[PDB]
Amino acid sequence: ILENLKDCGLF
Amino acid sequence: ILENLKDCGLF
Amino acid sequence: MCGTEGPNFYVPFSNKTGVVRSPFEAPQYYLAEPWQFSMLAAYMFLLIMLGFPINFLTLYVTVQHKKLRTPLNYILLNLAVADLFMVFGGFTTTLYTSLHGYFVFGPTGCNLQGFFATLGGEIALWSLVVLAIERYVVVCKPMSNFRFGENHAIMGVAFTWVMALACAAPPLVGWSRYIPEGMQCSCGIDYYTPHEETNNESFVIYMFVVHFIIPLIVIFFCYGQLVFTVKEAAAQQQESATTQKAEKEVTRMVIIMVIAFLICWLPYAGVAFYIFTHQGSCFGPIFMTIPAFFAKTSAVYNPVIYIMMNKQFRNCMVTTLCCGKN
Amino acid sequence: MCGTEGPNFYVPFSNKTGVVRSPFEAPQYYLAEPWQFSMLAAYMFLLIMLGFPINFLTLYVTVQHKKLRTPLNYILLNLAVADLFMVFGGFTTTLYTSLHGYFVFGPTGCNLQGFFATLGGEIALWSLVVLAIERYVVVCKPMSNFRFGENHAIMGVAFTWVMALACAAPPLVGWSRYIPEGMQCSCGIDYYTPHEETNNESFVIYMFVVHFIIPLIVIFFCYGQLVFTVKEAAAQQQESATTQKAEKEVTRMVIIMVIAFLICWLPYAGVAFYIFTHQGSCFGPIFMTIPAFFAKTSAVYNPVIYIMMNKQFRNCMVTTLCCGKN
Ligand SMILES: *[C@@H]1O[C@H](CO)[C@@H](O[C@@H]2O[C@H](CO)[C@@H](O[C@@H]3O[C@H](CO[C@H]4O[C@H](CO)[C@@H](O)[C@H](O)[C@@H]4O)[C@@H](O)[C@H](O[C@H]4O[C@H](CO)[C@@H](O)[C@H](O)[C@@H]4O)[C@@H]3O)[C@H](O)[C@H]2NC(C)=O)[C@H](O)[C@H]1NC(C)=O
Ligand SMILES: *[C@@H]1O[C@H](CO)[C@@H](O[C@@H]2O[C@H](CO)[C@@H](O[C@@H]3O[C@H](CO[C@H]4O[C@H](CO)[C@@H](O)[C@H](O)[C@@H]4O)[C@@H](O)[C@H](O[C@H]4O[C@H](CO)[C@@H](O)[C@H](O)[C@@H]4O)[C@@H]3O)[C@H](O)[C@H]2NC(C)=O)[C@H](O)[C@H]1NC(C)=O
Ligand SMILES: CCCCCCCCCCCCCCCC(=O)OC[C@H](COP(=O)(O)OCCN)OC(=O)CCCCCCCCCCCCCCC
Ligand SMILES: CCCCCCCCCCCCCCCC(=O)OC[C@H](COP(=O)(O)OCCN)OC(=O)CCCCCCCCCCCCCCC
Ligand SMILES: CC1=C(/C=C/C(C)=C/C=C/C(C)=C/C=O)C(C)(C)CCC1
Ligand SMILES: CC1=C(/C=C/C(C)=C/C=C/C(C)=C/C=O)C(C)(C)CCC1
Ligand SMILES: CCCCCCCCO[C@@H]1O[C@H](CO)[C@@H](O)[C@H](O)[C@H]1O
Ligand SMILES: CCCCCCCCO[C@@H]1O[C@H](CO)[C@@H](O)[C@H](O)[C@H]1O
Ligand SMILES: *C(=O)CCCCCCCCCCCCCCC
Ligand SMILES: *C(=O)CCCCCCCCCCCCCCC
Ligand SMILES: *C(=O)CCCCCCCCCCCCCCC
Ligand SMILES: *C(=O)CCCCCCCCCCCCCCC
Repeated sequence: ILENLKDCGLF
Repeated sequence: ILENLKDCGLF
Repeated sequence: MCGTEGPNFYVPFSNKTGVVRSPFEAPQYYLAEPWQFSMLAAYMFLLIMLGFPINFLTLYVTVQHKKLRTPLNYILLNLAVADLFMVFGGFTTTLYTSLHGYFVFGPTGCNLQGFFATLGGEIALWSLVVLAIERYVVVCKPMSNFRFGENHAIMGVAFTWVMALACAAPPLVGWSRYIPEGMQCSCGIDYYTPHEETNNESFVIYMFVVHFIIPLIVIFFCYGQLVFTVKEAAAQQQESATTQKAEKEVTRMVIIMVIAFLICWLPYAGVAFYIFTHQGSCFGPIFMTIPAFFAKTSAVYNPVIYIMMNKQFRNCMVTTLCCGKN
Repeated sequence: MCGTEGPNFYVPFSNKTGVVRSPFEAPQYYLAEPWQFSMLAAYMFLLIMLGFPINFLTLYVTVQHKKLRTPLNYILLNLAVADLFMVFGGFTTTLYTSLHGYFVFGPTGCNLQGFFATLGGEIALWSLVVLAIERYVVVCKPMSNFRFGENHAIMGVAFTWVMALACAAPPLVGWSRYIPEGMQCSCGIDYYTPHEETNNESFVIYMFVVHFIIPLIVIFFCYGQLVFTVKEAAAQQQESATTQKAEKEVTRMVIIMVIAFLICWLPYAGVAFYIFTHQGSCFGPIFMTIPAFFAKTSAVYNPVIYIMMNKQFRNCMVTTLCCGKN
């Protein structure tokens, strides 16, 4: 998930 | 100097 | 019977003393002391000083940083453009008129401000919705073999503009109306007057159902699914300290994002509803002033949450502000 | 002949029309439109909204973080206490009186505001001086075998209070005086009226020489010595990338710190001097309003520079603001 999270500016 | 600088909040 | 009526307006004060005047024509210094009008202006000033740098900078920084110009960020830029409509469409007009003590621009000015101001805060609202949808699609991977690209980003943005017109446009053409609200210095939608010639009642519902409940449900659903997908991915790999932080930061943020959405629209909903259901009661201008205080300050706290707290954006800002360095 | 005089005041407007009134007694709506008084209040509001969180938080955060409570930080706390005197002594009083259009608290209120307001901005000024001295002592190691400890920190702070009283106190007791300035809503020191019964002329000099030139020279000297000591230590060890950054950040900061000191006191000096040397000329309230705009906004931009840009402080703040985490 971490890569989709980063893209979202969420993490 | 770096340690005196840090203490001063300068670097 | 509590107000004074007129062709395109409703002053929340009794003319039994014969002092009430058109908000388009003369100061309303009987609704509120002149110092309270000054304080209104003080506040608008605050929101312009804070809201314009923060929102504009966002746009500017995106121009200086190639890594910011990705599809997942179009809606965030949309959000900043919307806030700017709020700042110039809404706040500056109200700064000016408050300093007269009445709405000096007449009914046209009223429609105009009303439209842009309303238009700005709806694009924002729907931006926030669209965002949760995108974030849920990309992360929760609800559709299989689907990858979010630039053409979905664009529709997302445009869907946001269409939904706004779907409530900014009606009052200009017969379904509800714009009129000075509260202290008569800013023009909003009429939702507190039962004005059958325009059907205020039905609009108030439609706005409540479509532009309040729907958004609320969608946001809660998407971010529910997401705090779920992430709490699960983290249970299924506790050997990663990083994956553990990620799930805790994402939860903290979703809470913040939801609570701030309520703080912004809940008052407006709470009042709209309670007015609708206590139709035989008198509501003061300052009573109408409250939900507008909360909803308008979102032109500052929204960029703080969705931009200043977005790691990518924050760094580029600090760079740009510190003269190219650091 | 440009003003109207009275026992404890000087209105910068001509009574030839017979409209001029005591700033202690009636609105001055002939010096400036009422909307300009509202705008004055808008601004005070801004400085209270921005200046009080930022300055108070500084104090608060120091209470939550053990690592902040070191001697080299006493003067920075002093700076934040001083700004708070500016905010409550100065800004809130002026918010209130501006909303009347005159100085409603009378001559006592005038002395009071004047004293605290003046007292606050001098402790700040001297804090900034003391700081450069400490920073020069500790880093440039000018005295051999000397180590800066808690008892030097305290003297440093107290020297700051003494220097302030050395100019806040005189006008209360005969050497110069406090009177409403500009639009008559805030009481400053009289430096623009030649009022022989109190010796305004000599005070203006003494303030210029002692409370302006001295501070300027000291600051320039200490930070000169320091950007020197650090540029040299870095030349003599270019094999350290870290020592290279340190010297570049310290230079950038010193420039920022010096330029901001000028932006704050230079106007006041520039005007004081030019008034002194063009004694046969008429100066408008808004002409007197300018140097006070610059000097007062330092209750916001000073904490930003000396606190929000201090690595130690910044982190503790982010921690405290984000609910204990991050
Ligand atoms: C809230 O309450 C007030 C009071 O009821 C309303 O204000 C009144 O509005 C009417 C018109 O709609 C004004 O009437 C006009 O008066 C003018 C001169 O009258 C003088 O004497 C009056 C006493 O009656 C004084 O108080 C006033 O200051 C004046 O000096 C004339 O210009 C007009 O005469 C014309 O119209 C009348 C018909 O009404 C005809 O008979 C004449 O032939 C001529 O055509 C007119 O009479 C009235 O002066 C206002 N009174 C006050 C106190 O201001 C507000 O309209 C109402 N507010 C809202 C929101 O609607
Ligand atoms: C800037 O300029 C104005 C005008 O020169 C000054 O205001 C005047 O101040 C004087 C007193 O210092 C006022 O004098 C008093 O008038 C009162 C009643 O007079 C009426 O008629 C006048 C015309 O002269 C009207 O304009 C006015 O509205 C009044 O209705 C009385 O209360 C006083 O009488 C007493 O004093 C006089 C001595 O002056 C004696 O002769 C009487 O026996 C009695 O003791 C007095 O005369 C005057 O009214 C003011 N004029 C205006 C226009 O307001 C301001 O003082 C000056 N501003 C500053 C900063 O100093
Ligand atoms: C006496 C002063 C002399 C010097 C003036 C210098 C002015 C310089 C600047 C240009 C002024 C143009 C004024 C034109 C209108 C006028 O003045 O119109 C006279 C009428 C008043 O009439 P009223 O009171 O009967 O009715 C009105 C109801 N009581 O204005 C007004 O209500 C309108 C006032 C509009 C103010 C807009 C302010 C925008 C501020 C932006 C931010 C400024 C920030 C400063 C921050 C520190
Ligand atoms: C009509 C309104 C009815 C409802 C009022 C509700 C008020 C609720 C709050 C308490 C009000 C007490 C007023 C007492 C004084 C008075 O009112 O004194 C009447 C006199 C006016 O007289 P004047 O015009 O002749 O002279 C004066 C010259 N023209 O005030 C004043 O000039 C003083 C006004 C002082 C205002 C202080 C404001 C402090 C604001 C803090 C921040 C608020 C922020 C909001 C941010 C969104
Ligand atoms: C969101 C919403 C409502 C109305 C909100 C309004 C009317 C906001 C208007 C803002 C404007 C027009 C600002 C202009 O400056 C209702 C119908 C009360 C029901 C609850 C949901
Ligand atoms: C620093 C300085 C001067 C005066 C500054 C003053 C008078 C500041 C007053 C501020 C106050 C009193 C604020 C109150 O709210 C002089 C003498 C002009 C000479 C130049 C140096
Ligand atoms: C769309 C609405 C989403 C609401 C999400 C609420 C998430 C609450 O998540 C919280 O996470 C904590 C660990 O970080 C747990 O200790 C708490 O018990 C739990 O309530
Ligand atoms: C007390 C006043 C101190 C003034 C210090 C001015 C320092 C200017 O330092 C600058 O450092 C740069 C590298 O960082 C050089 O490239 C510039 O040429 C030089 O002017
Ligand atoms: C790099 O050097 C960045 C330089 C510029 C920093 C500017 C900061 C402005 C801050 C205003 C803060 C207001 C806080 C209000 C809290 C209520
Ligand atoms: C390039 O490196 C410049 C860096 C420093 C910028 C510092 C800016 C501080 C601004 C503080 C707020 C000033 C305005 C306050 C208005 C009320
Ligand atoms: C951790 O989550 C920190 C949370 C709180 C951040 C609060 C930020 C307030 C910012 C006000 C900024 C004003 C900028 C004005 C520029 C002119
Ligand atoms: C604990 O983690 C809480 C964290 C988030 C705090 C977010 C605060 C945003 C504040 C924005 C500015 C709001 C006030 C604007 C006044 C004009």
